[PDB]
Amino acid sequence: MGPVWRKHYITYRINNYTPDMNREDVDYAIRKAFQVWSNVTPLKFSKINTGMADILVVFARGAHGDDHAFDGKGGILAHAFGPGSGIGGDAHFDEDEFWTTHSGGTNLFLTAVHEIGHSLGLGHSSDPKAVMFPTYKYVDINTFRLSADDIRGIQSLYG
Ligand SMILES: NC(=O)[C@H](CCC(=O)O)NC(=O)[C@H](CCC(=O)O)NC(=O)CCc1ccc(-c2cc(-c3ccccc3)cs2)cc1
Ligand SMILES: [Ca+2]
Ligand SMILES: [Ca+2]
Ligand SMILES: [Ca+2]
Ligand SMILES: [Zn+2]
Ligand SMILES: [Zn+2]
Repeated sequence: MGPVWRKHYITYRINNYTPDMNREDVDYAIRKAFQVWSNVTPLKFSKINTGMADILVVFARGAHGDDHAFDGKGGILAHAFGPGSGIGGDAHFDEDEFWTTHSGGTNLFLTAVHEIGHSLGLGHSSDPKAVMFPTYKYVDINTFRLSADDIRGIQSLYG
């Protein structure tokens, strides 16, 4: 078992916005991604603009201040740290990707669901049906559902 948040009220802050999308769409993608996970756990997520935000959402490129540099367009899309203080919980998105609300470029919502999974303490799944599976694939956002493996995973951490 990986680290878990020791509380059920979790704050996030969007540190900065990708120029790829309009700010409202980024807000929406991230809010919906958190909702995916709160729907199956006791966790609640609230957005703040400063202070002790647990999960900082960041768009950055290349070497961006942690020991996990990005790689330009393609390859690594994003990464996140497991629960913990400071950088713990933070989710970083490679600005060298083209972030979208849709199937073109890289879908932000789907990517954030995966990354928030990490921010909550989940590792990768070997189940190709699970959002925690290591590789990106676009699926109809309107019919997207957490797999039973994802639900198993997150419910093993929070109840
Ligand atoms: N390897 C790839 O296919 C793509 C893009 C390829 C390219 O442009 O270079 N890159 C990535 O996949 C990199 C891997 C980097 C590496 O280890 O090499 N992954 C990462 O950057 C991790 C981030 C991440 C992982 C998974 C997803 C998605 C899962 C689903 C889904 C929905 C329902 C059921 C099952 C799955 C929809 S989307 C989104 C974001
Ligand atoms: Ca943090
Ligand atoms: Ca990349
Ligand atoms: Ca970009
Ligand atoms: Zn990073
Ligand atoms: Zn991952």
